[PDB]
Amino acid sequence: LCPVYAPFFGAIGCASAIIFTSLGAAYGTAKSGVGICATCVLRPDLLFKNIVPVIMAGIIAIYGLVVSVLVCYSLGQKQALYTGFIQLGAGLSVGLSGLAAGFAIGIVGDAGVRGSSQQPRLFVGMILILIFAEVLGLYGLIVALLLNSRATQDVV
Amino acid sequence: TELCPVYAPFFGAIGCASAIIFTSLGAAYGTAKSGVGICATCVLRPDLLFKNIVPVIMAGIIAIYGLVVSVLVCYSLGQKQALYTGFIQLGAGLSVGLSGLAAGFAIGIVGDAGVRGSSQQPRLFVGMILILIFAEVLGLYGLIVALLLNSRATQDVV
Amino acid sequence: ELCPVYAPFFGAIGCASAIIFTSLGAAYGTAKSGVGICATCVLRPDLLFKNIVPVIMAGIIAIYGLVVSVLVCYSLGQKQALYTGFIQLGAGLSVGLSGLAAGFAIGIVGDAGVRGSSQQPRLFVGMILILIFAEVLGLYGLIVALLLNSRATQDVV
Amino acid sequence: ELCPVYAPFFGAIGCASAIIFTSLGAAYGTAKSGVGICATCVLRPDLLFKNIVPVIMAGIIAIYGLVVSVLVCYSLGQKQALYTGFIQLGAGLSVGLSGLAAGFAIGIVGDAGVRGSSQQPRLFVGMILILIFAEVLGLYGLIVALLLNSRATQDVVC
Amino acid sequence: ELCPVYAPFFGAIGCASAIIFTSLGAAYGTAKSGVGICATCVLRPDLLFKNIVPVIMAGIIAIYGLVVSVLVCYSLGQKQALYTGFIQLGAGLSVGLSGLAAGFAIGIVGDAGVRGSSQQPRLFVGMILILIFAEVLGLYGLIVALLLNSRATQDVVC
Amino acid sequence: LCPVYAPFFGAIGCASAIIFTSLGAAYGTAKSGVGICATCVLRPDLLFKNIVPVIMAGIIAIYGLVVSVLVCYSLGQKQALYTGFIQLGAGLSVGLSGLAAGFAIGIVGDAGVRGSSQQPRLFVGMILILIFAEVLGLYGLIVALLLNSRATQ
Amino acid sequence: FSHFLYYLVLIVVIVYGLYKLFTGHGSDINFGKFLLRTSPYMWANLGIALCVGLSVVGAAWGIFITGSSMIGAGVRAPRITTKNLISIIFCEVVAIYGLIIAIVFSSKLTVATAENMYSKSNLYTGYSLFWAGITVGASNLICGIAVGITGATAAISDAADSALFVKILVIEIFGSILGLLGLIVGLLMAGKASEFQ
Amino acid sequence: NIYAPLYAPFFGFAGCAAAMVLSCLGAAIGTAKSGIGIAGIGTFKPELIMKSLIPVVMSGILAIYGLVVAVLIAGNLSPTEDYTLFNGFMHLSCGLCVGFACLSSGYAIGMVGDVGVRKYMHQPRLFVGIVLILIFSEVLGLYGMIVALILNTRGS
Amino acid sequence: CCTVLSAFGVVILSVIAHLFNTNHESFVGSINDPEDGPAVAHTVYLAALVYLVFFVFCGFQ
Amino acid sequence: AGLATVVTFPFMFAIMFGDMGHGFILFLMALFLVLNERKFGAMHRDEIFDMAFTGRYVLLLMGAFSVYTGLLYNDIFSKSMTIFKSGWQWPSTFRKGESIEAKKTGVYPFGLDFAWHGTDNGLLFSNSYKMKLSILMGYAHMTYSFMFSYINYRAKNSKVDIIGNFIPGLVFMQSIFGYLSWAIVYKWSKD
Amino acid sequence: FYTVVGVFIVVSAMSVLFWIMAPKNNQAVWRSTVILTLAMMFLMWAITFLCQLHPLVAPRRSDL
Amino acid sequence: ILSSIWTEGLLMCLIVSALLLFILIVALSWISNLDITYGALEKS
Repeated sequence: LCPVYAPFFGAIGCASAIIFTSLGAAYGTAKSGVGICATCVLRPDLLFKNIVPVIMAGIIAIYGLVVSVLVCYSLGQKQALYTGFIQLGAGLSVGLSGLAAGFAIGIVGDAGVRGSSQQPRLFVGMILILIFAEVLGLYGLIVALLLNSRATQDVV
Repeated sequence: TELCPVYAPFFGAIGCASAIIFTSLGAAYGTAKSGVGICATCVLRPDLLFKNIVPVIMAGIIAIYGLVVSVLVCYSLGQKQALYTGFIQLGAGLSVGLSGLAAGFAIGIVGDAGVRGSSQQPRLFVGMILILIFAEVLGLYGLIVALLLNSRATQDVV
Repeated sequence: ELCPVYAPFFGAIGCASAIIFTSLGAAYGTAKSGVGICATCVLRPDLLFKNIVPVIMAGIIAIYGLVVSVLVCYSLGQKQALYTGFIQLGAGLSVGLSGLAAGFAIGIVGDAGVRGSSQQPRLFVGMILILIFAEVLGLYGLIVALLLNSRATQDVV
Repeated sequence: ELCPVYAPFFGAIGCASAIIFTSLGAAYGTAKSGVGICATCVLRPDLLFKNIVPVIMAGIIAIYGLVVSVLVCYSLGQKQALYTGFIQLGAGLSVGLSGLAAGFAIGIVGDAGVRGSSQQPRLFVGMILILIFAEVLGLYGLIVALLLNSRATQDVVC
Repeated sequence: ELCPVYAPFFGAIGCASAIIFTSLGAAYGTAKSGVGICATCVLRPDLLFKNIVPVIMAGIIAIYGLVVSVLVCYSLGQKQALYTGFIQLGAGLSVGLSGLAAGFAIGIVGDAGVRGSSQQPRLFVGMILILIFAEVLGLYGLIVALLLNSRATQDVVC
Repeated sequence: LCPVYAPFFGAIGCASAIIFTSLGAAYGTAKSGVGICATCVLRPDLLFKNIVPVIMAGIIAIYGLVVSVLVCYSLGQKQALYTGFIQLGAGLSVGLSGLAAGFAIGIVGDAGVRGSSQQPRLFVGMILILIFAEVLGLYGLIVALLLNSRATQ
Repeated sequence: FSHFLYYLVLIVVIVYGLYKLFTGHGSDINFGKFLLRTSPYMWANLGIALCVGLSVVGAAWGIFITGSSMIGAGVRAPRITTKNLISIIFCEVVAIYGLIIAIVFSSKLTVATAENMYSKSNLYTGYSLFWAGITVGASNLICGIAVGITGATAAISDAADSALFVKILVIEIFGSILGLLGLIVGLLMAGKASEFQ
Repeated sequence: NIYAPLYAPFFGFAGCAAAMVLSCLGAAIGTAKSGIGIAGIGTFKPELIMKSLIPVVMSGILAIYGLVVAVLIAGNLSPTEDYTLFNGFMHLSCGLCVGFACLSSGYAIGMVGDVGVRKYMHQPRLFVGIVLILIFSEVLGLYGMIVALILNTRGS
Repeated sequence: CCTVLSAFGVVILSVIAHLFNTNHESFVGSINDPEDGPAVAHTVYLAALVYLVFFVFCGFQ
Repeated sequence: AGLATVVTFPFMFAIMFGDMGHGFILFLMALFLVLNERKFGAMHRDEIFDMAFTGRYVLLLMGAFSVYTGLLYNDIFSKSMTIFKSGWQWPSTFRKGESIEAKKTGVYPFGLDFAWHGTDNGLLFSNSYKMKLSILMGYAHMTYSFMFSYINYRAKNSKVDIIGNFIPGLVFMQSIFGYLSWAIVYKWSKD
Repeated sequence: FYTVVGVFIVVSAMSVLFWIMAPKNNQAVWRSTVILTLAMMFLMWAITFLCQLHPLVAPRRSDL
Repeated sequence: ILSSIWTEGLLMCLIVSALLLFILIVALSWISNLDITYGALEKS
C-alpha cells in the first residue's frame, strides 16, 4: 500500500513541474526576444514596453517553481503510492500546461511585438491576448494546487 | 535490504551525471549560437567585443549550476544508500539538467538575436541583458529545486 | 549480492563511453575548425599557425576522456561492487556527454571565428575568449568524473 | 555463475565491433577525401602522391582496429570469465566508436585540405597539422583498448 | 547446458550476414561506379575497359564474403557449442559490416575516379591506389574472420 | 478451447472491416471529388457523369458494412479462438481490400475526370479502369464471406 | 519523431534483454515456447487474410500507377485508352492469384479437437499457411507495383510511337513472371499441410 | 526429441518466404528501374530497345535463383517426418542469404542497366561494358544461391 | 579459345583419372570421397577422350 | 626502387597468389607473350593489352614464383602433393567416423605437410604459419629497404642525417619488431 | 634447427660465389636478381620448415 | 507457461492490435498527404 518505489513518482512529479514549465518559458523568452531585438533596433523608446511577453513567460516558470517546491516538501521515504501518483499528476498538470502556455506566449508575443511598432494601438490587444495565454498556465497551477492539497489527506 | 537495495546508487549516478550533461549541452548551445553572433558582428564593429560576451558568460553560469549540483549529489552517494535517496538525487539531477538545457536554448537564441542587432542600435544592450536575466533565472529555478531536493536526500532515511 | 557477476559491465561501458563521446566531440570540433581553416587561408596563409587554436582546444577535450578512461580502467576488477560499476558508468557519461557538448561548441565557434578573423585581426582575442568558455564545459565534466572516481572504491565492501 | 555460457558473446561482438566500426570510419575517411583528390588532381596531377596522405591516415586507423581485433580474438575461449567478455566488449567499442570519430574527422578535414592546397601550396603543412590531431583520436582509443585488454585475463578466477 | 539446442542459430545468422551485408556493399560499389562508367564512356569509348577496375574491385568484396560464408557453413553442426555459434556470428559480422564499408568506399571513390580519369589520364594510378586503400578494409575484415573462424572448434567440449 | 479473450479478435475484426474500408472510401471520395470540383468550373455540364468514382467508393464502403454486420451477428461471450480468428481474417481481408480499392479509385478518378474534359474519349477509358479497381473490394469480400460461412461449424 | 520511437523501442529491448540475461533468467524470453503455445488458427487466418490483402494492395497499386499515366498520356493520343488496358490486366491478375490461393488455404481450415490441438501437424499447418500467405501476398504486392511501373512507362511510350508498345510489353511479361512464381511457391509450401484435426 | 521441437518448421517456412519475397523484390527492382531507362529512350533511337532488354532478362534470372531454393526448402518440409531445429535455422539462413543477395544484385542491375541503356543512345560502343558490369552485378545473386545450396545440403 | 580449354581438359582430367586409378589418398582417402577408384577413373578418362576429340577438331581451325 | 622491385614484387605477389595450378597458367600465358615478343612488338596495342605486353616479364616472374610457393604449400588447384615422406602418421586401427589425431614421426622436408589437407584444425595451423610468414617477410622487406636510406645518406656524405634519422630509426624498428620477428623464430626453435 | 643453418651455409656461399662471378654486362641486375631471389626462397623455406619443426597443434580429422 | 503477465493471449492480442494499428497509421499517412489543386479553383 506504501511500497518502496513510491517516491519515484513523486520525484518525477517534482522534476516535471519545473522542467516543462522552464521549457515553455524558454520558448516564450526565445521567441519574444527575437521579436524584441528585431523590432527595437529602429524603435528603441518602446524597448521596456515590449518586455511584457518575457515577463509573462517568466511567470510560467514561477508557476512551475511553486508546484515543484510544494511537491518537494511533501516527499518521504515511507509515503504511499497514492501520494506519489498524485504528485506525478500535479507535476504533469502544471508542466505540460505551462509548456503550452509558453508556446502560446512566445508565438503571440513575437507576432505582437513585430506589429506593435507599426501600429501603436496593437499593444493593448497584445496584452489582452497574452492574458488569455497566461491563464492557460494559471489553470494548470490551480489543478496542481488542488491535487497537491489532497496528496496526504486520508492516507494510511 | 528492501528500503535500500543494491541497484539504488544507479539512480544516484544517473542524477549525478545528467545534472552536468544536460547543463553542458545547454551551455554549449548558448555559447555556440550566441558566439556566432559575436564573431559575425565584430568584423565591422570590433570595439564592442568585451561587452558582447554577456550571453556566453550568462550561458557559462548554467554549467556552474550543473557543476554545483553534480558535486553535491556526488558527495551524497553511498553503497548502502536508500532507494528514496537515489530517486530524489535523480530528481535533483533532472531538475537542474533539463531546465538548464532550456535556459541555455533561451540564452543562445536571445543572445544571438541581441548581439546581432546591438551593433546597429546601441540602446539594445540594456534590453538584451534584461531579457537574458529572464532566460538565466530559468536555470536558477532548477538550481533552487535541486538544492531543495538535495536537502532531503538523507534526512529521515532508514 | 553487493558485488554481482554483471557488475564489471557498467564499468566497462563507462570506460568505453569516457573516450567514445569525447572522440566524437573532438572529431566535430576538429572537423568544422579544419574546414574553417582550410577555407580561410587559401588567401591569407599567414594565419595558419595562428588559427590552429580551435583544433588544439578541441583536441584537449579528448585528452579529458583519455584521462578518465585510464583511471576507470585501472579500477576494473572481476569481483567489484555494483556501486563501483554505477559510479564508473556515471563518470564515463559525465566526461563523454559533456565533452561532446564542448566539442560541438568549439566546432561551431571555431569556424565562425576563423572565417571572421581573416577580416578583423582583433577577433582572435574574442575567439579565444569564447573558446575558453566552450572548453571549461569539458573541464567541468572532467571535474565531475574525477570526483566520482575518487569515491567508486572508497568504503566499498 | 562467474564464467557463464553466454560469456563469449560479448567477447565475440567486441572482436567484431573493433573492425566494423573502425572500417566504416576508415571508409568515410577514404571516400570523402578521395572524392576531393579525384576532383582536384584533374588540374594539378603533380600533387597526386602528395594529397593522398588523408587516405593513408584514414587507412592507419583501420590497422589500429585490426591490431585490437586480433588481440581480442586470441583471448577468446569457451570457458572464460564474464569479466573478460565485458572488458573485450569495452575494448572493441573503445576502438571502433572512436576510430569512427577519427575517420569522420579525417574525411571532413582531408577534402577541405586537398581542395585548398592546390590554390595555396603553404596549406599542405596546415592540412598535415590538423590531420594529425584528427588522427590521434583513434590512437587514444587504441591506448584505452590496449590498457583494457591487458586487464582482461590478469586476475580472473573460475 | 554448454552445447544447447538453439546454438546453431548464431552460426546460421553469421553465415547469412557474411553474404547479406557483403553483397549489399558489393552491389553499392558496382552500381554507383557503373553509373560513372556509363556516364563518362559516352565521349570516351576507349577507356571502357580501364574503368571496370572499380566494379571488379567491388566484386572481390563479394568473393571475400563468399569464402568466409562457405567456410562458416562447413563448420555448422547440430550438436554445436554456443561458443562456436558466437564465434561464427562474430566472424560473419566482421566480414559483412566491413565489406559493406569497403563497398561504400569503392562506390564513392570509383565514380569520381572514372569521372576525373576521363579528363586527366594521370589520375588513373591515383584512383587505383585509393581503391587499394579502400579494398584493404574488406581484406582486414576477412583477416579478422579467418583468424576468428579458426578458433571455433579448437577447445570446444560437451 | 473458448477463452475469455476470444471475442477480442471478432470485435476488432468487425471494427477494422468498417474502419479500413471507410478510410479507403474516404480517400476515394475526397481525392476524386477534388477532381470533380476542379474540372467543373470551366465545363460544368460534365458534373453528373463525373460522379461515378465517388459512387464506386461508396460501393466499397457498402462492401465493408456488409462484412461488419455479418461479423457482429456471430459474436458471443463464449466463442472459440477458431471463430475469433476467422472473424479477424474476415475483417482484415475486406479491410485491406477496401482500403486498396479506395486508394486506387481515388487516384484514378481525379485523373480520369480531368482527362475527360480535355478528351471526351477518356470517359469510357476511366470507367473501364475504375471497374478493375472496384472489384478488388469484391476480391476481399469473397474471402470475408467465405470465412464468415466457416464461423460456427 | 518516428526515429525517436525507433531508438526508444531499441533501447527498451536492449535494456530488457540485458536485464533478463544478467539475472540468470535469459531463457524466459522464449520465442520457441511462444510459437508452441499460440493458437495455430492465428497464423492460418492471418496468413489467409494477409495473402488476399497484400495481393490486392499491390494490384490496386499498379492499377493507379498505370491508370493515371494512361489517362494523362491519352489526352493527346486517345487511341491508347483501350489497347493499353492489358497493362491494367497484367497488374490485376496478381489479385486473382492471391484470391485463388486464399480460398485453397481456407479449405484447410477446420475445427481441431482440443486434445490434439497444439500437435505436430496442427501447428505445422498454421506455420505453413502463415508463411505461404505472406510469400504470396508480398510477392503479388511487389509484382503488382513492378507491372504498374513498367505499364506506366509503356502507356507513355505507346502515345509517343505506336510501335513501342509491342517492344515494352515484353518488360511487363518479365515483370508478371513474379506473381506466378509466388503463386507456385505458396502452393508448394502448403502442399503437404493437412487440415486442422 | 529435444533436438527436433514442434516449432521448427516456422524457421523453415520463414526460409521459404525470405528466399522468395526478397529475391522477387530484387528481380522487380531490377526489371522496373531498368525498364524505366529502356522506355526512356523509346523515342530517341527506338532501334536500340530490343538489344537493351538484357538487364530485364538478367533481372528475371534473379527470381529463378530464389525459385530454386524456395522449391528446395519446401521439399524438405513434411508434417509426418522429424524436422530438427538445426534444419529450421539452416533453412532460415539459406533463404535469408539468397533473398538479400538477389535483392542487392537486383538493386545493382537496376541502377546499372538503366543508366547504361539511357547513355547508350549517345554512344553505341557502351554495350559491351554494360553487359560486363551487368555480369559482375548479377553474379552477386549467384554467390548467394551457391551459399544457399551448400547450406541446404549441409543442414539436412 | 575452345582448344586451350580442351588441352587443359586432356591434361588435368588425365591426371585426375590416373590419381583415381592408383587410389591416391587426396581423392579416395576420405569417407565423403567415392569408394571405388577405377569406377571413377573409367568415367573421367572418357571425358579426357571427349576433350581430346574437341582438341583435335578445334586444332584444325 | 625498381631494382629491388624486380624480384620482390613478383614474390610478394606469389605469397598472396600461391598455387601451382593457377601459377602455371599465369606462367604459361606469360611465356606465350615472351616467346612471341617479336610479332607483338610491331603491332598496335590497345591499353589493356599494352599493359599486359609491356609487363610480359613481370608476369613470367609472377608465375615462376607462384609455382615455387605453391610447391611450398600443398596447393595444386587446392589439392595436396604427396611428393615427400610425411612427418605425421595416422593410427591404423580406429572406429569409423570418430575424430583422430596424428602422431609426429618427423618433419616434412620441403614445404608444408600434406597431412593438413582434409583436416579440421589444419586451417588454424595455416593461419598461424601464414600470419607469422607475413610478419617475417614484411620485417625482412622493411629492414632491407631501410638500409638503402643509410646508403643514400652515406653517398650524400651527411653524418648529421645518419645520426639523426637512420640510427634512431634502426634501433627503434629492430628493438620492437625485430624482437617480435626474433621471438617468432625462437618459439619455433623450442619444443 | 641446424638443418636450417646447414641450408643457410650452402645458400649464402652460393650467393657470395655468384656476387664475384656475375656477368660484367649487367652486374647490378645479375647479382641483384639472383642473390635476392635465393634469399627470399630460403626465407620462405625456413619459415615453412620451422613452423613444423616443433608444432603445438596436431592434425585432427574425422573422415578417413 | 509462457509468462504470468505476458501470457499467451495478451501477447497475441498485442500483435493483432499492432498489425491493425500499423495499417491504420499507414492509411492515415496516406490520407494526410492529400492536397487540393487550388489553381484550378481560382479565377486568376
